[PDB]
This record gives sequence, structure tokens and C-alpha cells, in this order.
Amino acid sequence: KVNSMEAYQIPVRSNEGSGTQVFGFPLQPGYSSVFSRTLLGEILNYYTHWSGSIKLTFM
Amino acid sequence: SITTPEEMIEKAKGETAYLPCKFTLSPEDQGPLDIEWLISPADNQKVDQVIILYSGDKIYDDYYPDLKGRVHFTSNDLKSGDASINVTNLQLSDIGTYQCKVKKAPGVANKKIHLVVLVKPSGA
Amino acid sequence: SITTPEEMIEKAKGETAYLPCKFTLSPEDQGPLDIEWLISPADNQKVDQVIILYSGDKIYDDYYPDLKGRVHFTSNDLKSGDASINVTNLQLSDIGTYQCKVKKAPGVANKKIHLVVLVKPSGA
Amino acid sequence: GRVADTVGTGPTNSEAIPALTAAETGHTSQVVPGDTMQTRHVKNYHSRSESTVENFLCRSACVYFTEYKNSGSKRYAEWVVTTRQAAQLRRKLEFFTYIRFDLELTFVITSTQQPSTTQNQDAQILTHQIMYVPPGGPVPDKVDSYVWQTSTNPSVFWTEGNAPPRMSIPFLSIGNAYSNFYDGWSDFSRDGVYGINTLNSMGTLYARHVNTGGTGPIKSTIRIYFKPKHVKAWIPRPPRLCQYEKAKNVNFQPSGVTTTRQSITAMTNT
Amino acid sequence: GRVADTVGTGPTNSEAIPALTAAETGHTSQVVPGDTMQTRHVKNYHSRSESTVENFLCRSACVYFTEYKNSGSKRYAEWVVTTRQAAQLRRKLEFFTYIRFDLELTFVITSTQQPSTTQNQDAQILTHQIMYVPPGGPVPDKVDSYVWQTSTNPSVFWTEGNAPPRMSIPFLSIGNAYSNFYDGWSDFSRDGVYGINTLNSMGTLYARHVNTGGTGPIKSTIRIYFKPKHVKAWIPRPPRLCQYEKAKNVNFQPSGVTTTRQSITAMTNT
Amino acid sequence: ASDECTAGGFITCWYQTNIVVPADAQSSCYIMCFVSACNDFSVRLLKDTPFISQENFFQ
Amino acid sequence: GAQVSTQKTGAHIIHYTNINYYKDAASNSATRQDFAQDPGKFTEPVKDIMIKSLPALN
Amino acid sequence: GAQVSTQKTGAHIIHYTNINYYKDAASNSATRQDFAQDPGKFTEPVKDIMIKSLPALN
Amino acid sequence: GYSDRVRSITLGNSTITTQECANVVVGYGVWPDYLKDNEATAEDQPTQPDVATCRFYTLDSVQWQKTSPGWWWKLPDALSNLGLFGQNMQYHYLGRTGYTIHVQCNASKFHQGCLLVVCVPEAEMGCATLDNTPSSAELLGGDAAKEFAGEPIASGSNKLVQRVVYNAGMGIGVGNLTIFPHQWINLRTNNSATIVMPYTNSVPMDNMFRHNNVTLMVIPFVPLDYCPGSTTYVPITVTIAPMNAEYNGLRLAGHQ
Amino acid sequence: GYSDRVRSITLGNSTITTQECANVVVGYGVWPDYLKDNEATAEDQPTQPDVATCRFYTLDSVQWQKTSPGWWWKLPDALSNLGLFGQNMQYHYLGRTGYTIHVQCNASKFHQGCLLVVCVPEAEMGCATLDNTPSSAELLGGDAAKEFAGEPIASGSNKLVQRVVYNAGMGIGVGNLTIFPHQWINLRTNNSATIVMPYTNSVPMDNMFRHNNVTLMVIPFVPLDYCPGSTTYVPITVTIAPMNAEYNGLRLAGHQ
Repeated sequence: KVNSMEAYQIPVRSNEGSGTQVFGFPLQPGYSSVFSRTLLGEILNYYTHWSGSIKLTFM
Repeated sequence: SITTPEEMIEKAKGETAYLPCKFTLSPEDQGPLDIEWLISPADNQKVDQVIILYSGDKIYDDYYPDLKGRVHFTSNDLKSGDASINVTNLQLSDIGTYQCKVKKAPGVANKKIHLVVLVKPSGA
Repeated sequence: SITTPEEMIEKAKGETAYLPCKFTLSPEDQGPLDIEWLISPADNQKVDQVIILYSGDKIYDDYYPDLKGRVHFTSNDLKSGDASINVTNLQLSDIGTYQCKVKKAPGVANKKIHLVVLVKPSGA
Repeated sequence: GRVADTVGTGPTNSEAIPALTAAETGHTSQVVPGDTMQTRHVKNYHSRSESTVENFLCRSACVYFTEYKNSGSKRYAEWVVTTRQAAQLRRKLEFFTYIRFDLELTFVITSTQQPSTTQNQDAQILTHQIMYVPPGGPVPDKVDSYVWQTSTNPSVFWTEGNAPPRMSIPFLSIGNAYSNFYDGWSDFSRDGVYGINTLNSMGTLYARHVNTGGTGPIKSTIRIYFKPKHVKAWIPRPPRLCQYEKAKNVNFQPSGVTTTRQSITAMTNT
Repeated sequence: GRVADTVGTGPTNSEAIPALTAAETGHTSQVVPGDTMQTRHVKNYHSRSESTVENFLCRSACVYFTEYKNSGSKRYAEWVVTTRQAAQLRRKLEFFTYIRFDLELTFVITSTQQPSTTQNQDAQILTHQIMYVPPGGPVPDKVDSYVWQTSTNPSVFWTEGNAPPRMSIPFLSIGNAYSNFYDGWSDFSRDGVYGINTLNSMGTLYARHVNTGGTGPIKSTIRIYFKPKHVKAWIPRPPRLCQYEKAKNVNFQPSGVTTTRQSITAMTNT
Repeated sequence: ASDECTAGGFITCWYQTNIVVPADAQSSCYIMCFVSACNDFSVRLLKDTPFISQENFFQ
Repeated sequence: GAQVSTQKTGAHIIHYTNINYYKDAASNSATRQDFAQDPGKFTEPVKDIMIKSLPALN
Repeated sequence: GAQVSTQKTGAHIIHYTNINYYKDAASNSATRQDFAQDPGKFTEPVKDIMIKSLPALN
Repeated sequence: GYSDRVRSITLGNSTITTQECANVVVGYGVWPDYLKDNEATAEDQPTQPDVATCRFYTLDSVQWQKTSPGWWWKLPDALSNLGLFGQNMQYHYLGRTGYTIHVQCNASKFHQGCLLVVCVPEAEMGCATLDNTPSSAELLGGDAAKEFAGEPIASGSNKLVQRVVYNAGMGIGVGNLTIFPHQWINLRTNNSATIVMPYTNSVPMDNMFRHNNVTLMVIPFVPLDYCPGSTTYVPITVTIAPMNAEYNGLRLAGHQ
Repeated sequence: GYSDRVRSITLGNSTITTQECANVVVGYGVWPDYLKDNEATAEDQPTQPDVATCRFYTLDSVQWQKTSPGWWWKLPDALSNLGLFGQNMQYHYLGRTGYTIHVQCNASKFHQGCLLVVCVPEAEMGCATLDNTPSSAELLGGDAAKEFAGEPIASGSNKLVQRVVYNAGMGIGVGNLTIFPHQWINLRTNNSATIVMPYTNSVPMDNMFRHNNVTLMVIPFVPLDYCPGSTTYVPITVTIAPMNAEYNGLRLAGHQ
């Protein structure tokens, strides 16, 4: 899926229950492969230290 | 470095020894990962002989005819910090000092395990 | 540099191949102009052999006995940016890779053409 | 230069919905933690000084090196000046579409004696010449050419053992900025090489030994260091993902958008 | 900065008992000689300037040295930056639990020709590169690696015969002070190596020859000198009694609290 | 860089209720996620990125 | 014609001196203390202002 | 922007000049003339003051 | 009353309306305008045609299929054969313009899908053959849209564009294209995208045939889906209006 | 603009949003608050944990089937094993709290159904066996919902709750439950219900294990219906935040 547009898509569906997990990843904005190639991540990888809050918007 | 670099383990003939080698990386350590296990047998005068290697994304067995097919890695995911190995069907002729060498430049660490195998299964 | 440095051209026996070599100069390129065409034949194990040269205001033919009289420049004015050549009366024994080398210090460029000659005239 | 403080907030029950928006609009939300949780007040003193464009770009980098000998075939070095042959500085510059800067050039020149059979080697100290030829100027075709006379071309002469030679260059474009990207042609018929202009033409550098030293063979290497200064830049871009292939174009081999992990809930990389 | 004067006192007969106290309370008595004997008045001019924490710590010390060759197997040096491998400076720093300082780094680089059979040796002058890689940066795995390009890593280039190279480093911790002691773990399960944090992580230093010189073999040695500057320190401790054993922990061999004498009234040491 | 003394924590997403659709609408759907920095964010200590590399000078 | 300016220091001021020696501006030292910022041209490039506490679309 | 300060001398005053050349405080020279002292946090860290001429416990 | 979902935009003799819109993105905060005296270099008096060329042109439509990788249009060139904007391009050495771009795609409350609409300054693309550079016919669609691909274009000795969508033809990560001016058309929220783009270049004016200085890209991140019995043909339609156009250097017509 | 259908509620480190709500019911007009000096009887200094305990806890979900009679939850007890609210319940003799209750259930514009959401002070329930009283396990669901029944529970010699829905387990008419604080979740209008409940008791503080002083009830008056091809699984989900919590009488942990 990293060789297509599907890497950016988060699947959801109608289930026959509730409370199951949708995704999870760690807050490692420069080192996690989830985050390392974003704008934020690509800038972080030129630096040794980071501080501050982060926003995740879902559509 | 490796958690407990000096230890000694006692087991009986026929049982299968777990040799723990668990390591932690520093933020400076950014080279490629290398993992080596070598041996210095008690009975024998041969010394510092590789038994199993891991490098460049893959394993290499078949270095010690004696441990042929009886030395394996225990983790499904080695590079997460686990380089432990299993030896199986233990006999007296392998009593010795096993050595675990983990490399990831700049960092380098080693661990010595002294394996004693006893005739009867008994910790006395 | 030269416009399309990697290409392949297919023609039939008896027809005459156009090998395009069109170049553009940079303002830095102020040395004298040198133009070389060399050959590496497919059938043959000889390699990197000059077939036609242009230097110091004049042409030099007569370098490859095989292409004798059958390799010429196509432009009335070569130094304006055209170093293309014509090969004539094509036969199978010349299938190969032709190389166009243009020099005008500091600049240097080359182009590889892979000429395939087929038995029947047909692009399939 | 400081970063913003954290405003302390208490519980809330209202029609205000700061955390609901519409990303369709092209707008990036301006939410802070106090919008969605109770926070204490924090006096933040952290600064953003190390990420100004100037501080991000103003370090010396080796863009190119080459060799020349005191005898034999290759007696001088010749290099068309460009930033696109070394990956690390090219990538940093291509964060931006257009950019103005001055340059500080530093040269690191070193020499090594080569194996030989010559006996009784007593070499004298080596001096070096570096000549900069602007575009259009005549160029030397041999190590002993009248061109090295340098009536109007700037040249630096330098003797081994001393501090490395250094000089400044002003912003040198015929355009109002250097362009890192050009989606077009130089010829009006668009039948030429794509992506080529002359807004970044900077010239050529030539380097030679002035004296040969002694009877033995000696090879020298010149390393060229660029440091940009007084930087202005415009129109940020996505950073280069694929590895570089050519110096004169953007051609790439396709690659995935990141590296993989085992599952969508996995907490580690693979 | 001066020390205190001596107040002159005469004889006394009273209920005041300055010399009787109770050490149980944790208090150190503030007695002066005038409390227990007749004294003259003394105008003392002595100063305490040479025992400020700054003057006590601000001298250059060699923390580490290593070697590298111009040919063969070990072509470059590599050192994780730390104060805990040299006894003299470690011991001085461990007087204190927490400390802030800047550093002045000085490098002393020297070279020696090694025995060989090669004839006609006419070596040129040697230049050296020292690169500092912050933690997380990629590291060179060979002497001819793109990493030595140093687009963003600070590097010093230096030619033999000149003054030793020197540079300053600011206080570099993610914490508010460096910690000389850590009674805990880095992993939340406390099943790991004890005493390890990353509050003192400072990076790695790499050193190489830029040129090889001549045809003969040459070994160089780089000595690294730390001088702390602008020092602040907190929570004094008992100085280290037992000899040091490891660089990464406090492990010791037990030893007596002092050396012996013959008897409790003996006036000399044994 | 990855480091346990400065671990960041975890981000997860769970079904609170279900996805519910009428007949003739697709029961599978996709979400997209975006990241950015808050106005309190900063970085320190410039270094070289591990993402770009080179074996020879390009041509 | 010396200029005095403030050094970079920590938080919980000290000064330094400079004099230009050469005749061209391109000879001067770098401009490392320009801390202005303006992210609103990249974030929020919308014609109608969007008040954060309101719905974005109504 | 020179600063003049007193040198270390003997007892029984003479001055020296300094000018900072660099843009960071960490480039400055050492701080060798800070002679403040405060031993009462290590000696006498007691809640109730202890007057030296009195008995410590009564 | 009022609603911030409705919008009307009038230019020249043309007007566009929309009832489900998001907002309007303005460039980098900069509205288009004519070049000023203290930034000009060309000395002749410019022509400013002003309604004959500053108006909406509607291009050929394009079908959104469930597997569509995406589309792109180079901007001066897309309009180069089209009206008096095209004629003024043909008769002048130099030109200068901004744009109002409007992308339209409607579908029912039962369809789903999501498109990125971006305006990319200086979109220099890569060739499939590493030594070559792509031909004009491969890069310039010329009033017809050019298509991205789903898989990497095979290397030969050709002059094809390396077309694969997740590198945007540019050797970058496609999810980072939001640093440029853009909107999303998300079928459950929105049926229109509008971007106002100012002139951008390293020079005050430029030749309009030699250089295409911005590129519109339209890329589905969430594929089109629907259920049987719903309408299967969903087109996308682009309309573009030049703004503040000027031309210098009048001579005989052509581009060579 | 603005809409009175949207709402956000933030407490501690938690926040809840909703886009189709009705209003918010406040108790009997009384917002929760700490106990005052002139109404206190316990003399020790109370602990007020204030974000560790005043925050939203989400319980286990429950399926709405076409024949579901309804559900109930006793309030202190529902949260008794859950976080530091549970720990403070376990270590103290006395406690005092209000609540913010939020009930969530979404469905399409093609589903229909109607739920009553009520908060009942002192919901003392009846036993199926007239001489007996019901056991604790029958009354206290303990973070799992308890279910009503459709028909009368048979009498034996048991300790079961008389569970039949139309008497609300309380020997009353269920349609008269609107005298208590309440809302309706009506699937064509609304996907959320919110009630803010103040502390209610005949004494200023009480033991939290011995006495459950309010009971949430959720009861379908109009059954869930839909047509084939529509989604069949429709859950209901309750989230509860204590407000102004206080505790008195610290001692060793337990309830016996």
C-alpha cells in the first residue's frame, strides 16, 4: 500500500458490534514511519530536539 | 548496551538452553545493525568461533558443524532489541563460554554467558 | 547538451539511416569545437572505434574501412548546432551502438544511438 | 522570536465548537489545547531562532572536489559552478522555488606524493592558482596558456601550509531571483532540452600548480565549499522524496511515500 | 570576597556557653577562637577567589585520545562524547549532583611516521578533518563516505604546524541541568540497565586524514581537551573514595575509609 | 531520534457507535488524517537528514 | 563607526561589537538575528475570515 | 562598546579592557570574578534559629 | 437571509454561480494586479485588453472513474488556442497574468469520493528514461487534460513522462502537496473549488509559449464509489479566467 | 454563522461534541456545586480532586434491537470500578457529586424510533417474589447495563427483580416518567441527549457503596424499525462525568 494512494486512506465500515479499534500509532513525529515523511516530519529530521503541541485533523 | 553482560546458566543434557541477549540503542547509534554469536568451548582448545550471524537484513547459520541445526534466534523481530538464542539437545561437549556481540555504529556491546551442562537434571 | 541522448532507431537493409545529434551551447563554452562519432558493433567484439571526426575547421573521413564512403554529415553548417550523420546502404553487419561526442570546453556531451537493421522492411 | 504561551482554561458547556471545522476550505485550523481540555497557564520561554531560513541555510558544504597532477596528462582542474552535484545542499535549497543569496567560497587544497621509482626527491613547497572565468570569457586549454595571465579574471594564489583561501561572491543573476525549478524550454519551438535556462549561470573554475615542486609525481585535490549568506526565499515546496539521479534535471525512480509497518495498529516500525 | 577578621576578646566568667552545643540537631557550630580563649584583633586580608566553583572547574583537561592511520585498516577515529572515561575531570564534576556549563573544546593532533621498507619517502603536509555528529545524525562507515560532505554538521579543517583548533559548545541538555547521578531506569518496567538516561547525550566525534601525505605509513593521534565555562552547580556530595571501574556506572571495589597509623596516639602515618 | 527516556505516548481511535447507512448507500467508507504544529512548537540543534544520500557526484 | 548589538542568551543584556571592513555589502557577515514570522499567508489563505469558535460552513 | 573592569591585585585600582567579538554568549570568556557566598543553607539548615551563646536544648 | 455556501463570480461577459461551496482561496494572500512603474523593465507601452481576455473559459470535461489516478493542465498552454487570450499570446513576445480557477463536480448524497485541487508553481516533471527529458506532446495536453498513471512508466529509450500519481510526476510525496494553494472537493460537503492565483515568477514578465509557470492538478485521494442503480457517469469540469492580463513586444504572429 | 444544534462540553482532559442535539436539561433548574459551610455536618477537611475525577467516562455499548424493552444503570455504582472516581469511592466513608449524562445513538434518515432518557432519584425497585426483596446482583449491573423485560417475571421463591417495562420496575405507569428530568432521542430529529443532574438526597453527604441515589433509564417508546438493505446494528452509548465531587472520612479501602 505504500506504492499507491491507499496509504493515505483509513478504512471504516458498518460493524456487527461496537468499540473495536480503528488505528493506533506512537507520538514519534520525526521517527515513526507514519510521521517521518510529512511536512512536519521532514522538517524535524533536520533537527535534534523538538517541543510543543500537535494537531491531528480528521476528515 | 546489553542488559546483564555477565551471567552463568545451568541446565541438563537433553534440555534446551535459552541464552538471553537483550539490548537497547542510544540516539547516537545510527549505523547498520550487526549481531554475532561466537563460542569458546571448555573441553576444546579452539576459541572465538562464530556459530550464528545476522547482518544486512538476513541470518546466516552453518558456521559450527557441531551445533548444526541446533542454534536459532528466538524472536520473530530481532532488530527491536532481542538477539537471544536457543541451543537444543544439550550435551556435555558444548559446555563453554558463549559470546553475544551487537554492533550499531558508534555503539558496540558484548555479553558473556558461561553455560554449564550437568549429567543429572538437578540444581542440587 | 545534446537534445535526446538515449534513443533507438529501426530501419531496413538498403535504406539509409539518419542519426540525429543536435546540441546547444552554454555561454561558458568558449573553447574550440570538436565532434566525434564512434561505433560499437553488435556482431563484432571490436569496441569504441572512430568512424568520422570534425576538428579545427575541417572533416576527417576514412577511419572505418567498413563504412568507407557511406558516412557523412548532413548539415551544410555543422557548428550551428547540428552534428547528425547519414549512413547509407545499410546491412546487418553494422547493427550496433553509435556514439556522438561533442566537445567545447568546459562543456562535454555524448549521445548513444542503438541502430537495429531488419531483414524485411516492416515495423511489424 | 519567542513561542506562544498557554492560556489556562476551565470546564465549558456551550454552542462554541472550535474543534469542528471543514478541511475542504484549504484552511488550517488554529486550535490550541485549551480549546479541547482544561489546561494550566504556562510561561513559555522557548525561541524559534534556529529555524530562520538564514540559520537553516548558512553552513559551509562541500559541493564538489577534483584532482590534478604536477606531471602527465591532467595538469589542471575545470569545473562549471553549480549546486546540483552534491545531494545535501541541493535538497536544502529545493525547499524553495525562488531564492536570493550571496556566497562565501572556501577552498580546501591538499596534496599527496604518488608511488614512483625516482630517487633523490627533495621537493620544494607548492603554490596553487585558482582562476574564476565568468561566462563568455576565454578558457585555458593547457596549463601554460596566456589565459592564466588573469588581467580581468579574479584569481587566488595560495601556498600550502597557510590558512585555506576564501572569497565572497554577490548575488549574480540576470533575473530578480535564482530559480530552482523551471517548467519550460530555452528555445521558442520547445524542441530542445526541457528545464534549461541561464538564470543560474555562474561561470567556471580552473585550478593548477604554479610550480612543480620536485622531481617526483604529486597529485592534489581541491574541495569547494559554498556557504550562502543574506538569504531571501519564496514559495515553499514538498521536500525531495526520491533519490537524485542527474545534475541537470529532476529525473527520478519511483518510490513509496514512506516505509512500512506490520499493521494499522502496530506501535513499531518495520 | 575577603575572609573574616578576628575580634579581640578579654577574660570572661558567665552563664554564656558558646562552646557547648548538641550535634544531634544537624547544625554546625559557628564558634570562633574568641569564644574559648583571649585573642588579639587581626585585620585579615586573605581572599577566597581561588575556590569559586568556576575557578575550581575552569581548566583544560584531556578527556580522551585515539589514533588513526593514512593506510590500512583503521583510517578514521570515532568517539562518543563523554566526561566519564578520564578520572581527574570526572571526579571534580562529581562533587555536585546537578550542573550547567558551556564547553571550550581544544584538539591536540600529532603525527608519527611508522617503520616500513618503502624507499624514497617525500611526504606532503597533512590536513585533518574533525566532524561533530549530533545524536540522530547519520554516521560515516568508511573514510570516503558522502557523510564527510558536512552540509549541516560542524567540521573543523586543520593543517599540521598551525595553532591547535578550538571551538565553543553551549549548554546542550534537554533538561534544565546535566545530572551526574541517576537513581533509576529509562524503561518503565525497570527491567533494563540501571543508571542510564539521555540527559547528557552530546553526540559523536569523527576524525580523519584529508590527504595521505606520501608513500610511507603515518599514524596520527588526536587528544581532546574539555574546559567548562559559565558554571552553575547544585547539591554537593561526598567525593569519590574508591577507584573508578567503568565509564557507564558507579561500580566500585570496597576500600577502607582512610589509611592506617600504628596507634591512636601515634603522631605519624604508616 | 527514537529514545525511551523521552517516550511520547500513544494515539488511538475507536468506534464510539457504529457506521449506519440506508439501503443503496455503501457501508464501507474512508477517513483521512492531517498533521500540523501548534503555535507553541519549536525545534533545536541543526543536523543532517538521514533521508538523502549519494555515492558519487551526479551528472 | 562601530555597532553594538545583543548576543544570543538564555532565559531565566550582554552586548558585542562589530565594524565593517570592506567596501561591498556582500562582504559583510551573515544576518542571523531576523526573527520575524508571518505564517498567515500559508495557513488561512481564505477570502472570508474564519472565526474559530463558529461553524466553518453554514 | 568596551567594558573596563578591575584586575586581581594584592593587598597592602588597576583596570583592564574587554570587547566581545562573537554573536553568542557561549563564546564569551569565563566568569572568574563571582565572589558571592552563602553557606547558611548547608550549615545551620534548622527551622528554629540557634543563638550561639545559649544552650542548644532546654 | 444569508448563507456562506452560495457564491457568484462575474468577469467580463461571463458569470459563474454555485450553491454548495467552501470558501475562496487567495493565492498566498495576494490578489492579482498590473505591474507597477518601479518594477517594470520593458519600456514600450503595454496593451491591456481587459474584458476581451479577462473572462471565464470552460475546457473539455473529464470522466471520474473508480480507478482514475488524476489529471493535470499547464495553465498558459491550456488556454493558448482559445479566444483573444490565445491571439494576444500569439502576437506578443511578453505576457503577464493571474487566474481565477473554478473546478466543478456534482453528485448525489449517495455518492462518495474526495479530490485534491492544487495550483503548483513551476511543475517541472520527470522523464521515464533517466538520461532523457520528456517531449512537449507528453507534457502539454493543450486544452485536453493529461492523465496520471497508477503504476510506474517503464523505462526504455523514450521521452515519456514518469507519470505515477503518488510521486505527482515530480519525485515528491503527493500528500505534501498541501503546502501549495489548494482546496478539497469532498462529495458529501462540496461541489466546487475556487482558487485565485496571482502572477508568480522570478522575472517581471515572460514569454507565454516557452514557459508554463503554473500547473493545475486534480487528484482523487478517496476513490469514487456508489451502489448499483445510481448514475455511473460523473464528470469533472474546469473553468479558468485570466485576471489583469498585459502584453508587451508586438510583432508578427508565431512561436518559433 | 451559528446553529443551536451544535454543542461542545469539556471536562478535565475530555471533550464531547455533537452536531444534532436538542438543548440541555438542567436538573430542577439547579447547577451542581460544592457543599457550603452552613449546610455541612462532617467536620474533617474534604478532599476535592477536581480533574482526576470530574471528567467523562464512557461505558460499554448496548444494542437496540427491534424488541428491546429498555435499560437502566444505577449511577454511583456504574462508575464504581472506574478510574480515580472508583478509587476515591473505595477509600472514603462519605461522598458527594452531581453528574453530566450524555446518551448517544445515531442512525440514518431512513431509520425510525424513539427513546426516553430519564434520570430517576431514588429508584427503589420491586421483587418478583412479594415477600422477598431483590438481591444486589439483580439490581446492580456494575458498568454493564441491566435489561428490562417484555412480560412479567414469574413468581417463585427467588430474589429476582420484577422487571416488566410498563411498570418501570417500580409499580407505576411508565408514561408518567416525564415528571423527572429527561429528554427524548427521536431518530428523525436528534442523535444525542444531555442531562445535567445536581446532587439530591435527604442528607448532606452519603456513603457511595451502600446507597445509589439516582438511576439512569433508557426506554424505547416507539420501536426501532427500518427496511431491508439498511444497517441492522444500532448501538446506544452512555458517557457520564461526575461534577463537583468531594469525599470525607479517609480510612483503609473496602466496602463491608
